[PDB]
Amino acid sequence: PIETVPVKLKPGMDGPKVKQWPLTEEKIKALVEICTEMEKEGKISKIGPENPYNTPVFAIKKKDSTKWRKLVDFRELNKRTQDFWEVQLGIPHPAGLKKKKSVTVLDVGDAYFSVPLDEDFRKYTAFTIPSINNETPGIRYQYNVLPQGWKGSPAIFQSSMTKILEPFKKQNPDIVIYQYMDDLYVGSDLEIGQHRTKIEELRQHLLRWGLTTPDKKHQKEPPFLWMGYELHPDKWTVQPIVLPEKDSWTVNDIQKLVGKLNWASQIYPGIKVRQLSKLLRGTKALTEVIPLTEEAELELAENREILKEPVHGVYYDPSKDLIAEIQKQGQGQWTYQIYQEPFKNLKTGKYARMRGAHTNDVKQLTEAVQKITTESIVIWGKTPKFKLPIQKETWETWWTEYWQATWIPEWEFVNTPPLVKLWYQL
Amino acid sequence: PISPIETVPVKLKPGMDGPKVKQWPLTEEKIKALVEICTEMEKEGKISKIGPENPYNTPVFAIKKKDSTKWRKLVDFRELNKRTQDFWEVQLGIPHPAGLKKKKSVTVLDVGDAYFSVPLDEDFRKYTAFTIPSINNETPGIRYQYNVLPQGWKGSPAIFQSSMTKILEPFKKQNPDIVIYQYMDDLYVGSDLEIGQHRTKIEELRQHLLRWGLTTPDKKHQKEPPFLWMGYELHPDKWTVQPIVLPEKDSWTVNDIQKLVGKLNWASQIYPGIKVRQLSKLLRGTKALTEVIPLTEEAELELAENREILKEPVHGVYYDPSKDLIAEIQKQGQGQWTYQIYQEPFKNLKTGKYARMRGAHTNDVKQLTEAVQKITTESIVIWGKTPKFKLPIQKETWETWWTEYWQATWIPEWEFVNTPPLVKLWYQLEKEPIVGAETFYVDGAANRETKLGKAGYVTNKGRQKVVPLTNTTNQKTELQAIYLALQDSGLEVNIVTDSQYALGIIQAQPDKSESELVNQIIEQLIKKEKVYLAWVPAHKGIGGNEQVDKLV
Ligand SMILES: Cc1cc(C)cc(Oc2c(CSCc3ccco3)c(C)[nH]c(=O)c2I)c1
Ligand SMILES: OC[C@H]1O[C@@](CO)(O[C@H]2O[C@H](CO)[C@@H](O)[C@H](O)[C@H]2O)[C@@H](O)[C@@H]1O
Ligand SMILES: OC[C@H]1O[C@@](CO)(O[C@H]2O[C@H](CO)[C@@H](O)[C@H](O)[C@H]2O)[C@@H](O)[C@@H]1O
Ligand SMILES: [Mn+2]
Repeated sequence: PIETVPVKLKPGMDGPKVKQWPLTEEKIKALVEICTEMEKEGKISKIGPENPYNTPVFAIKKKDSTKWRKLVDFRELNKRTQDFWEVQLGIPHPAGLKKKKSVTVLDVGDAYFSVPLDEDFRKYTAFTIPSINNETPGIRYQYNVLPQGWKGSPAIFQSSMTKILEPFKKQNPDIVIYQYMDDLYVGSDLEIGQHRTKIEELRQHLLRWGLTTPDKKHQKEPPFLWMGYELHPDKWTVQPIVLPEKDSWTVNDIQKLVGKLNWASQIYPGIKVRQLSKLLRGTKALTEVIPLTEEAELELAENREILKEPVHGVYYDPSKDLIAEIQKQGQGQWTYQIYQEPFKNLKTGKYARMRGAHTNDVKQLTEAVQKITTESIVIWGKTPKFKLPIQKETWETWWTEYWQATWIPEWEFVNTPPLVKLWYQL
Repeated sequence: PISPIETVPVKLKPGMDGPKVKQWPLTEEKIKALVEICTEMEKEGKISKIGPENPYNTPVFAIKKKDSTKWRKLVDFRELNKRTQDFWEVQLGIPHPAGLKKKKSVTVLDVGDAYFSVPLDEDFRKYTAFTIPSINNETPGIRYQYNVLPQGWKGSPAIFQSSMTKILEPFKKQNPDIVIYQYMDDLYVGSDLEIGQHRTKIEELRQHLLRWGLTTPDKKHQKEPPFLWMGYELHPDKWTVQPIVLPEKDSWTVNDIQKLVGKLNWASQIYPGIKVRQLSKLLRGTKALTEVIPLTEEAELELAENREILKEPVHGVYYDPSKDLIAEIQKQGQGQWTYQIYQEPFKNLKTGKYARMRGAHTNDVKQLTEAVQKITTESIVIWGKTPKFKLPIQKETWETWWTEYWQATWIPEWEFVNTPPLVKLWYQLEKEPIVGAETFYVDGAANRETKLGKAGYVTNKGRQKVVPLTNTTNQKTELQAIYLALQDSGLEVNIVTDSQYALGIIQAQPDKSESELVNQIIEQLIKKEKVYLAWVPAHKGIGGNEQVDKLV
């Protein structure tokens, strides 16, 4: 018996017909291998010309076992198969998760491969391994089982997940377990050693009683976040707006300051530039040094005060989507703001790695995006839409060179205005 | 033509039904031509007389072939095509010559009756019914239905292709050596075997195709190198574009032009230096295919250069996977770049151009980086890898421009080619205010209805100035006030504006613009020794700024 769950597309919607991006011979050879095996294993099947649908496929590395892995871009299919499964009242995203000392992320995507996919729905999961220089028509396939990356996979497996995790949760009542797509987020306030030990009990539990398989990302090699994918949200900073501390102020310094403070006024109501502007009265050389008045600091220092405590009257609305803007700050540094309505930041932040050996803007941006998305998932339960400060073509050419996640957010390309100044640091 | 290949299942779109288009009777001879054609087809299995039951109908017609003893049946499935399900779209792209690899011998095989050789899904036949009218308004007329892929149906191209692929699958596996390209009803077979052994395999392939209902050419090939293929001419060791011919006209129409550019862009693949900026600039204004267009001085000066280049023939070479890919780019003139990709000195795989500004204002570095991107994408498509770049820019130049640039860019490994004109930054703005430099507070304003304006400045040294402007905009006066300050200052100047717009343009350090005013500002910036540009919130009591705001 093949107990497949009936699935359908959103009303009045047709399957996705997205074009395959041209791929390097290297990535093509990898895909051919991976698919030849999945086929032999019954996970996918070759299809004929009567199937007109298509979803983009990519080849990435989960950071180097020198293994390759297929990454299907089901962003389009997800939007037509599901913002309606039972997408709003099962187990939504838990709130204590972002307060835990440790949250470990484990990939349970391999479970799905056991469950057969609904017959009438398969057609919609078709993809194409491209050919070089159009020499031959691409190799076409469709799925016979729940695919990793499709948003219906976790939903259909849900019942089975909650069933396997039951015993484990029944004995560890102080461990929050939140699932998002192909991943499980396990958080606790234990000590690193206990926390890690406890994750290991979970792995082995899935393995033996799931006969499900979570990969063993053994612990750290380089100094920071390596075992499963070990986060520590209770230690997540906020990058507040900072106003320079001054020795000697020049007309030009105060002008810049007044501009930044003025801009800030659209967020912090208490900010005032009255006693600060008075020092500019007259048309002076930008160099001219000027002593801060007595009422100045009584205003300036008062501003630094307001600009410390993130604003309020900002609540997360689940019907609206999150938007993340990132700005290149130079020196391997990057700032970002997650929001839903302009000038209502739910969060602000920074990301930086400049002088290991190997890094470039695209790689940096690529990691920043995955970092923001993960924090985003942990804090709100969804991935945001990114406004990337890079050129469409460039991003499309290289993002898969450093992508490691199993999910892919929405993104658009923008041209940052000189407000990087109003967000930069030190 | 009797293929035993399993059929591909077909369906009409959801809810729709077969087509019921009435046949409007015709000529005495035309009906007779059909009956004779269809009787011969019936004998061959291609079609079958259907019962009085119910097949729908599609209009039939018959034409004089471009030879007069034989006529041609012709079905207009337009209606069936509309009710038929979508299929996986057949290869819209085409293999590019510079991507093919060197082959000792290449044979071209034409499949005959391609479509009529592949069976049609049994259940779908009924919708292909048609009827040849009667003696003349008397007898009912004969009803026929297709049993094979009809010459004008929607699913024929894709189903044929897929069937061909399946038929070739076993052969290509018993000959990992032979390479076969499928394109429509043609098959290009190549190999690095001895002419006698090659001719051997070809005959094999042929017999294989034949045992699957596919007939190939008799002299084993009506293949005579060089092959004229899709606007290309392929020789055993080189390739070129087919004879390019530019028409000389007195009155050019929108249509005349578009056709010119199109041909020019096609020459661009292998003829270095082709340009089409001006001829194109002069094009899409509006879309009259027939609205005569007056040839611009530049457009004719450009067309002239193109003619000269096309005078001497050029050729491209084939790909050698062993050797690697190299791309070289050289600046031309005014947002125009040309490039060539090669493996060996003096042997081009292909060439190309990049003339896209991506904005009102830009600079060489940013355009150079984009050209690199277009080439990279093309290289991946044609060869499956990225080439090593040789660019007219030194590491310092590019290094500087991006550490400062607010956007994220990237370039595969590259090498500096010292062969002017070299790409460079013509001016850099100070990152801090100058000390013994007069500070200019500038402002511009315009009437949104009268479109009259003002531009001026007030400096710390006590100088003031205002200049009247006509038919202008708020944003335009803002740039003009800056231009004004630059004109009245020394080799070093501090400028303060309240215009984010003018800030954004200049802070982007452009060396060329579609704006006349911006190019003048740029000329001034180059003259200057040190320029520091600053911004302040308008109408906020900033001394300097308030005084000048009231002035203008
Ligand atoms: C009409 C045509 C189109 C294409 C896309 C390839 C082809 O034959 C080829 C050719 C070129 S065809 C001309 C030729 C090759 C040798 C002698 O004459 C090359 C270089 N390499 C190959 O692998 C094959 I197959 C023939
Ligand atoms: O990368 C941009 C490019 O990707 C496509 C698919 O080829 O669309 C994807 O990315 C969009 C922006 O994030 C999504 O809206 C869409 O869901 C996803 O398929 C192109 O449409 C787009 O130009
Ligand atoms: O290594 C390439 C080197 O050779 C030159 C001539 O000295 O270029 C030749 O070959 C190119 C393509 O193979 C042609 O586009 C070029 O016109 C031809 O002179 C140098 O230009 C180049 O540095
Ligand atoms: Mn102004």
